[PDB]
Amino acid sequence: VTPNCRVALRNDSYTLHKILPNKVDPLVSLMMVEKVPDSTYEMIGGLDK
Amino acid sequence: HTDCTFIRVSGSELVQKFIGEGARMVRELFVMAREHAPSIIFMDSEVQRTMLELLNQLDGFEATKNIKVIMATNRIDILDSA
Amino acid sequence: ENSEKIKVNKTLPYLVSNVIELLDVKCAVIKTSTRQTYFLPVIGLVDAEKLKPGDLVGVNKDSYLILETLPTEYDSRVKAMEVDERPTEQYSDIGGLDKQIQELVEAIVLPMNHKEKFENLGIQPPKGVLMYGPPGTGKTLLARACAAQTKATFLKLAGPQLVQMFIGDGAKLVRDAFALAKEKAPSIIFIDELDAIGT
Amino acid sequence: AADKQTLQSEQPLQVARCTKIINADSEDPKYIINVKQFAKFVVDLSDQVAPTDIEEGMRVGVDRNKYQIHIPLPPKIDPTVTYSDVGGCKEQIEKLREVVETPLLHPERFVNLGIEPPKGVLLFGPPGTGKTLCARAVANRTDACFIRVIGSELVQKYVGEGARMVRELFEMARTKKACLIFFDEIDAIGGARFDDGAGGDNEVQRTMLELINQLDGFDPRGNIKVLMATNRPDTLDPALMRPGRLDRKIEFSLPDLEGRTHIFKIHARSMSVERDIRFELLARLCPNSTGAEIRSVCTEAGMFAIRARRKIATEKDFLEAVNKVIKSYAKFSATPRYMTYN
Amino acid sequence: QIHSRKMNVSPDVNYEELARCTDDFNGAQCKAVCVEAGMIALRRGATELTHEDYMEGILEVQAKKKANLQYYA
Amino acid sequence: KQEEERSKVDDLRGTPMSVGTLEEIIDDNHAIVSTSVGSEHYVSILSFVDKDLLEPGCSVLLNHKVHAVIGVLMDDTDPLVTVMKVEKAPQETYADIGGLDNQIQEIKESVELPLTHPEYYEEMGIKPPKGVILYGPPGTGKTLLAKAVANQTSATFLRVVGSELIQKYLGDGPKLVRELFRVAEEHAPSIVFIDEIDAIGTKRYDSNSGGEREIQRTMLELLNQLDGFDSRGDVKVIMATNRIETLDPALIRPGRIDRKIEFPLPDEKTKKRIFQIHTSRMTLADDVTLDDLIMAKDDLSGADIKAICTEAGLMALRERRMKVTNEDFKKSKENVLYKKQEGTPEGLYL
Ligand SMILES: Nc1ncnc2c1ncn2[C@@H]1O[C@H](COP(=O)(O)OP(=O)(O)OP(=O)(O)O)[C@@H](O)[C@H]1O
Ligand SMILES: Nc1ncnc2c1ncn2[C@@H]1O[C@H](COP(=O)(O)OP(=O)(O)OP(=O)(O)O)[C@@H](O)[C@H]1O
Repeated sequence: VTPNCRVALRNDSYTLHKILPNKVDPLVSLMMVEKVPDSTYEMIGGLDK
Repeated sequence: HTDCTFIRVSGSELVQKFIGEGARMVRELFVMAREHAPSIIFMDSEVQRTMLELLNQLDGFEATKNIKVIMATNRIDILDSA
Repeated sequence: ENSEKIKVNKTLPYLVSNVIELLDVKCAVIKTSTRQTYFLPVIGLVDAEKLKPGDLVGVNKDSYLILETLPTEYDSRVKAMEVDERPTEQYSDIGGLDKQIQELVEAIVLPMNHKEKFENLGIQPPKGVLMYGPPGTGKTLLARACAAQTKATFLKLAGPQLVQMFIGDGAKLVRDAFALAKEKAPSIIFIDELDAIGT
Repeated sequence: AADKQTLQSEQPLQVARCTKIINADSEDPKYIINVKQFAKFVVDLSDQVAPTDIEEGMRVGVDRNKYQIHIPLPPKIDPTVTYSDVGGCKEQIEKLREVVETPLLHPERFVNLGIEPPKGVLLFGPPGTGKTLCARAVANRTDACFIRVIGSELVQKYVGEGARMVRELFEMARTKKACLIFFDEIDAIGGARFDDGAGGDNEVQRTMLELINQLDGFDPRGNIKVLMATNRPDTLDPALMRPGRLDRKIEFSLPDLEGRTHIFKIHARSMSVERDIRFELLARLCPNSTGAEIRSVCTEAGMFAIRARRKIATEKDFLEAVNKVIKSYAKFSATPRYMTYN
Repeated sequence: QIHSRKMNVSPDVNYEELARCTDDFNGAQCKAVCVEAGMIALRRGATELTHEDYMEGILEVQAKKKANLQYYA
Repeated sequence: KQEEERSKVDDLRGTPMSVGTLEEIIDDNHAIVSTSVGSEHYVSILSFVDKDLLEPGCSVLLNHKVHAVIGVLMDDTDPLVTVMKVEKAPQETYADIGGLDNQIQEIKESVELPLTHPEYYEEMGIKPPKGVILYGPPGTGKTLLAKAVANQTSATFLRVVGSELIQKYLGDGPKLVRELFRVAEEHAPSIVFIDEIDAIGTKRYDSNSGGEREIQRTMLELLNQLDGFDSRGDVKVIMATNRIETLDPALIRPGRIDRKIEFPLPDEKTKKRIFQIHTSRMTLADDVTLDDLIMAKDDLSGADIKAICTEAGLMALRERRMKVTNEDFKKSKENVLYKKQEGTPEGLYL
């Protein structure tokens, strides 16, 4: 039992049955809201300091 | 080209919804940035609140060291100066 | 039939709900007191003329049939706004406004008694009277005086009784207050501090 | 296992959901009940109950299968509740002495002169001032009873539960004699019938009407005295500005110079000081202040009595206490530094 | 007098003295002066209402009180 | 044996057990039990756990099916109990004397000494300070002093952010005020610290009901629970802001909050220790003088000292130089301080 980790609970007698390795918050909706890949340095030109 | 270490969540998009609505202590983002310790956070009354929880973490209480939190705006910087 | 229909009312307490609207494509939309909607194309044990949209009705938990009309539509605050005590005030208390007593009675009391006094002549009755002056000159005296002295159901109304923080229409307390008063008080309505809302 | 065996016999015995009564029908029991949250209901009784005591504003036992009425009980019961400085602000305890003291003592001033007993006072004034002092200073002389009610305690999400506490209070005040229930924050309790066809904040409203009913009219006060604390007589009720209810309206803002010397005596004797010092100079130094602020002055002279090892507080400890609190603590620490006057 | 109908009123009361020396009163203030005659008559514990207590109500704490006689001399 | 009767009590317990709030003791061991939704049969109690541990209206362990009272409750833990209850005395009593040195004594003899030695009040009849506000320019040391008294503690220290109490559910804020002061009560004489409550005044939020009448109720519960009744005794509470204007004066009034402590920006005598100790762990060409940096900037924070004293090492170590020339302090202080209002636009001051 890890504190504040989530589990797989049966609906049978609410038998505490399995434990689910998970992340909790909207992590998917905005956790990975990056701009992934793009390009290289060549199209910058001037703000080099 | 840092291969893991830049997760631009862009931090201001639905600003009255991505910030505080559902993510009160927006630290859900900070749990992202810790549990994806190669990351870089970017952003563009709630803003004052979440500002203060930024300052609750990033004032010397920090796991993967600095991440890289960045905000950008323009033309006058008269956001709340705390 | 009616043994099992008494049984349907008897099954559980037969969940009093709300009618949302009524169509005639005879047909009615139920909102439960669980705030759940159930259309029926068949009403059942009442008539559509007997009901109207916006009513507390008894509905079966199982068949979802409109079973009975509740005799509990009592309307909070209004039915409490009806002054049932009727304190006494004879016209001996009104000193100095006796001409206003006379034009008051000719304006108001006689349309309650004799419209034949108006419509054998054949024009109209009067429509609304404004009382004003300094606020110690006495505006309650016509309310309690016409309450006790003129034998009709005295209804009162105040100014800030039309302002609730929660909004959405000004047509429920007003329209069910006068539509309330169309039957059990259709002669006397006292609006007070109308200048508090007449802005 | 002190009683485990009978518990295995109580398992065939389980009945009676909570089920607060709404109202009744006519000629018949035919009662009407909401449970808590689900719905509203036109119920019938199990036959082995008393059909008399299923009256409205009550919760009965109610079956799960048939929802039939089992026995009720009143919900809220037994656990509810847990002055030498009589004389602060001066003329306040004289009017309080009139309106409180004279019906408790003499129906000779009232009936022989032909009036009603004045039964309530609308107290109005800034906080931190002594509404607590005056109202609890009444409790020296009734007998020894005082009940203290904040109005904001009644902010609940259950219909008429504040009004149910009006029932509880007006059925505890009549049990004991010469009792004192205190009212406070009476703006959230309501005097003005705010209402528009939407139906929101109305437990305030129906609780306020129950307050009208059980307060004055419908079995008059007697040996129960209740004052109302406010900053404003504005948002009040003309049904409670009905002048047989609350007609005195005792006023108080500040002590003059010498009430402050009296509070200097109060918070002076209550701590370790030196009895060779004066206080009229300090009452000159206090133009506008509360006695709580006077206590802050006395504790601040206590702080200088901590810094130096002092238990007999000199005049100068109070001098630096006032020059602290009123001058070096007004905004920053510099209201003066210009002569121009002297 | 309507306010002093049910109250015990001594016959040493001239209502025209009272309401004549009133200036600019509404019946809110007729009632205020009459009930304040009940209360000022109620202070010392008189057996009935007294005309002095009516006259005291006539000047219920000088309306707005104050009374600084600075500059008026 | 006791394992058998204990297993019998365990078999009185039906494995799906619920958690529900009492309303009132019905004295004859059958009770009536609210859930969160309140379906309240005339249930009984498992008569081996003590019924007389609990006041009426306290949560218990119940059943789903018969709803019978099974056991005793333990606590209430939220995401805040982890944060309110500070686990360790974290760090940093002080890394550098010479920060303030003025209100250090004031927080010491005002907070620490009445707490640590509460015997002086016997000698004098003084009440302890209950509420002290620590406020001023941002990043002065106030949060750092909270971590100072957190480390240099003697009590169960409590760390609260003022914006933790903001929810969309009704009553949830005041509920966490009740759990909050329950935490503040039941450990020992604890040091509660609450920060950034100047951001609770002109503030409206997303996860929220009607704004002006939500946090008025929660802050109202703070006004009632904080310094109303429930006998303070020895419960230290320290709050902190940066501004003052949104403060409702109903808590600012005495009784509730006693001391209001400002913070200035430091003078040059205290600057030298912060400049020096921020440079105490770096290789530096000591021929340069810090006194230009100590004199020049008039309204620095310590983060300006920190930022310059790191930035000059960014300029020397920018070119792999272990020691720092004075011109790297020039580019350092000109890199940290920006928009120096001296001339250009108006510069009327010349
Ligand atoms: N006129 C006064 N005479 C004596 N002591 C006073 C006076 N005014 C204030 N005090 C002191 O200041 C304190 C003010 O707190 P108190 O107990 O009256 O609660 P309170 O806030 O004044 O009540 P309220 O705010 O509902 O008027 C008193 O307890 C007393 O120590
Ligand atoms: N020895 C010192 N002397 C004077 N000032 C110091 C010293 N050490 C640090 N400081 C200042 O005190 C502050 C300590 O951190 P602080 O908690 O004030 O930052 P913060 O979290 O931004 O504060 P706030 O949130 O209240 O603005 C630093 O910003 C620094 O400028």
